[PDB]
Amino acid sequence: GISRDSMHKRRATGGKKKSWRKKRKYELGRQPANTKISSNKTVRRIRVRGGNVKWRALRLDTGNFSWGSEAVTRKTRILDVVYNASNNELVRTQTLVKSAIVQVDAAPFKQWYLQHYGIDISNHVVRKIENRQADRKLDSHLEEQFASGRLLACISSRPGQCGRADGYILEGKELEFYMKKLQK
Amino acid sequence: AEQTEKAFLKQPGVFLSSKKTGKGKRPGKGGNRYFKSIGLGFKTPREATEGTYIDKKCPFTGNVSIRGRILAGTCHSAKMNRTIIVRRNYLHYVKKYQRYEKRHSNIPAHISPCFRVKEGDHVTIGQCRPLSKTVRFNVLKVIPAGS
Amino acid sequence: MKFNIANPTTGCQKKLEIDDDQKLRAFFDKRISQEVSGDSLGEEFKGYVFKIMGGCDKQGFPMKQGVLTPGRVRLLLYRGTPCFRGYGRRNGERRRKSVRGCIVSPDLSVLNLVIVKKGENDLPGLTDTEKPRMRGPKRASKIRKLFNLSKEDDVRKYVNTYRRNFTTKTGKNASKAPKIQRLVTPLTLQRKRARIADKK
Amino acid sequence: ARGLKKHLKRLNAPKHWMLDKLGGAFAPKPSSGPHKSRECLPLVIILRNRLKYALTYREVISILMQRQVMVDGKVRTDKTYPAGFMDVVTIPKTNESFRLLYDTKGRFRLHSLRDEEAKFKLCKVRSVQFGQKGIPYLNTYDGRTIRYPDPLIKANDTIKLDLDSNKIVDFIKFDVGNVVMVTGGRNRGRVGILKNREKHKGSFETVHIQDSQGHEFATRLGNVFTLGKGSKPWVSLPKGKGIKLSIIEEARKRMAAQSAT
RNA sequence: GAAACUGCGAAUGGCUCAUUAAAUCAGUUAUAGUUUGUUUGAUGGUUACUCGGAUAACCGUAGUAAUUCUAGAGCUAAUACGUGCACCCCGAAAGGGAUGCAUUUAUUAGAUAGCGAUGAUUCAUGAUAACUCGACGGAUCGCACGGCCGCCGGCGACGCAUCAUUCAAAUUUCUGCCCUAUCAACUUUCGAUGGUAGGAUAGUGGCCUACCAUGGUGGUGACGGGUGACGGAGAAUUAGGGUUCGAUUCCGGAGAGGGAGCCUGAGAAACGGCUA
Ligand SMILES: [K+]
Ligand SMILES: [K+]
Ligand SMILES: [K+]
Ligand SMILES: [K+]
Ligand SMILES: [K+]
Ligand SMILES: [K+]
Ligand SMILES: [K+]
Ligand SMILES: [Mg+2]
Ligand SMILES: [Mg+2]
Ligand SMILES: [Mg+2]
Ligand SMILES: [Mg+2]
Ligand SMILES: [Mg+2]
Ligand SMILES: [Mg+2]
Ligand SMILES: [Mg+2]
Ligand SMILES: [Mg+2]
Ligand SMILES: [Mg+2]
Ligand SMILES: [Mg+2]
Ligand SMILES: [Mg+2]
Ligand SMILES: [Mg+2]
Ligand SMILES: [Mg+2]
Ligand SMILES: [Mg+2]
Ligand SMILES: [Mg+2]
Ligand SMILES: [Mg+2]
Ligand SMILES: [Mg+2]
Ligand SMILES: [Mg+2]
Ligand SMILES: [Mg+2]
Ligand SMILES: [Mg+2]
Repeated sequence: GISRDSMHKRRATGGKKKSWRKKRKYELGRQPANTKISSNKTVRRIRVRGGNVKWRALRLDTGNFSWGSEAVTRKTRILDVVYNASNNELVRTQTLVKSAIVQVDAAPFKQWYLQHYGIDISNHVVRKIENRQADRKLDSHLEEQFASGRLLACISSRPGQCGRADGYILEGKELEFYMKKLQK
Repeated sequence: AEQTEKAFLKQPGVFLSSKKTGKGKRPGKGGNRYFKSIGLGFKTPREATEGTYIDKKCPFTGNVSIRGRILAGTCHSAKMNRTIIVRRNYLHYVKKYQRYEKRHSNIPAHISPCFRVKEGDHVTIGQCRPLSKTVRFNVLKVIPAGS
Repeated sequence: MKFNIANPTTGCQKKLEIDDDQKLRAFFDKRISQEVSGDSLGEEFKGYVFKIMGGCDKQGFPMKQGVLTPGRVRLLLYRGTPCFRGYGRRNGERRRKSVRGCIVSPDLSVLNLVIVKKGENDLPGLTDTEKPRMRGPKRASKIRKLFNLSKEDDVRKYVNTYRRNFTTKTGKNASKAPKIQRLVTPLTLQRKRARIADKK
Repeated sequence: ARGLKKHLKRLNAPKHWMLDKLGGAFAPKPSSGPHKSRECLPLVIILRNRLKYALTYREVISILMQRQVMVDGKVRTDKTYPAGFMDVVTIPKTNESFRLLYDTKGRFRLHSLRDEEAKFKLCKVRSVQFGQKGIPYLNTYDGRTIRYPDPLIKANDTIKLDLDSNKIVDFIKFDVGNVVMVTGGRNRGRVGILKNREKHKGSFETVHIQDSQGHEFATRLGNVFTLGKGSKPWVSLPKGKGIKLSIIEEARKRMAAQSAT
């Protein structure tokens, strides 16, 4: 099957390598997951070397995404793949791979923001909410996309390896970089 | 800027969007640029501690450790991107004739942007994990030719 | 074509050989697990309904459920599944074997039938005498269920009901009863206490 | 090979076992255990080749299956159990108790012990690190793991382990001036005072040891085992006391023995 | 105590030298680049007096010229199979949420010269926010009977998970190989050399994909060709230097008529396993 050996490669000088042994099981590869965004979740269990387990996600719809500046992580629905640095064909096929830029539902984070800062984007409770409002700062670029209900996010997990699609909300100069790539 | 690829390049684990400031924190914390000492008596160049380049294969700011053999040689080719060919000259002993013959070996090595190198310069390379099909070494020091 | 007729409720079975093609037209084109009326199969089978369980072709190859053809095919089978016993073979070993399809056809040499509903006249040797079960329940929960016992009622006093007595050719008397499994005894409770004691 | 080798050819067995080359095609393959297969002495060798209690491979099994042999205070029934340096072997029926120590020629010697001294052993500390829940632990070179060790214990130190309480009674820091034994290499079995430690960044650390008679020899840190603080070891040594004699000196003793004996 | 289920083993050993010329292999390295049944050591939170449905042996109807080829019916077990008792946030400080271990991501601490290690790691490890439709956290067995007034309790066996250890592998650093130039250029569209981002893998890596750059090797002999070429430990002969040999019992590799593919498993691209 798929093999990760170097025997089929050319030498650094350019000469060929004559085969001196058959393929080994301990140097195999496997078919890519090609995880897609779909509400029909499907993750198949793969037995790997040592009797260990890998989770190969064929279809996913939700992910665990973290708002780094706010230090809050929420499970949210994945809406769309918008950018992929490796292959633009993975964008129109809606493939979920590590480091792909996706849009996630902003609703779970809005609820936390309202519950935490008391703002939309009980005597002892109002005492602390206003206290936390003193040091409240929200990026203009990050707030502008709360109106549409979608947040740009980057997948930080490997769905074909762990079976999950987790990530973090884009912000700072990383958000500026990617939103300029989408400005066409 | 250093952002020239299709993806956004950054150091892993360095959070750049923190409300607090990084003033008074160690490298790689508070959004501060991350760098480290490789040991073995080698100095961290000022160009790596105060630079803005992103190189995950850099020995001082990347994610590669130096362990194994430390070798020296002369820069033979500096035409690849962040990779050079190091020529190592040595003598092979011919037993029957009790004499020597000159031999050489070309060792590919990764060079981080913090180093400036030209053909003929003397370089020291430290072994690291495989970085490509042929590269197993990282440049640790460059001495300009004629110095 | 021969017929292996079995009566699950009675435990009896018998082989019936039929050669009249007009009588076999009721079975042809039928599939496995489908029911067939025995009216046309004969007079003594009036009111009987038979379920087709499987059969073997003239080369001895078995029929396999799901193979929607009347002919023979070659399938890569797993051990222990129907049509591949795989005795004395490696775990995970697969074999390619020939299996007849699940559709009944004149190419069959025998059919296995199960009486799902008896008719008017009881067939001789199929519905006349009931063969008792060789063994009684062995698990404690199944013994209580069989005799409708309660939590407090002892279970080991009822296994003597179906105790088997007999005489040996070289001896005179011998009785055998099963060992009750999953029976809560003083030792089982002692083990549970010790396991909890270790945790503390 | 497609997996693990289960056989040991007799000529490939460690030389310090002193197995005759024509005794058979195979040697006992040491089982997995606290010591490495090349630095151990399987119980079958001890019971049959060293102590002569068993005459054959079969008889060793009979002795062990009666539960008559203990290693580090626990009964062992595995014929190829890898008993190694500092291990305490006890045979209650014969009232015997030995400690596995190297003689000055590099071979394991069954050093008879007193009943009082057979209640502990020395272990070399491999490393100290935090485990799960931030609980510190140390592991030794005999496969043992001790949780909540004294914070002063560091790598390469020696700990005195009580075989009854299974706790660290005392430890010796690795430092110049202590008496050590060499447990590997050319100088295996030699005892001396650690005189110097030469560190080489990225490379092996060399230690210079001086014998009681002034003979100085070097070796790697991994082959050193501290036996006591100062100059007195905490364990009883064999007759040679780790003093390696020249072949000329050894021949001199042999010649004198024949004159007297 | 036959049989049978379950468990484990059959990946060692034995045989052979066909292919293979910086390849194998040798000495010397590295894994801070990984997996590892077992052994050994340590470590696993503050209907339950015990659940459910199957199946073998057995039993009896059989088919086929035929095979540890095969179908149907009646029974009954488990350490088989499937189940199941088992500090932080919100807040009218009540109440509630989360709260074992593992999994995945993100934020944070890991100082200095309470606070561990290295030549060297945002390392060991901690805390926090969530996440997963988690083969995990004992429905098991032997022996011995005792102590309290139903309660409590001994010594073992087997099994699950984590770390360390052991047994090992995989990949890997440096140097080293016979004859041939009547072999001087070779490699790169379809990976050649390197870069970035992914995919795959136990894991590193053009190992593979997308995009980008134009590199990489060579009279210090690349590339190609020959070998009646497995490599080494070694063998013969040797004043010294040397010449020749090394299929074969030790070590390493490779193969099982030729290729390819794969299941089971801790471990095999297995052949006294399977598929073509
Ligand atoms: K191998
Ligand atoms: K096996
Ligand atoms: K080697
Ligand atoms: K060689
Ligand atoms: K890899
Ligand atoms: K690459
Ligand atoms: K196994
Ligand atoms: Mg039972
Ligand atoms: Mg073999
Ligand atoms: Mg080291
Ligand atoms: Mg069996
Ligand atoms: Mg050639
Ligand atoms: Mg080489
Ligand atoms: Mg960490
Ligand atoms: Mg990569
Ligand atoms: Mg490409
Ligand atoms: Mg040869
Ligand atoms: Mg040949
Ligand atoms: Mg040979
Ligand atoms: Mg030959
Ligand atoms: Mg032969
Ligand atoms: Mg061999
Ligand atoms: Mg093979
Ligand atoms: Mg042949
Ligand atoms: Mg094969
Ligand atoms: Mg054969
Ligand atoms: Mg074989």
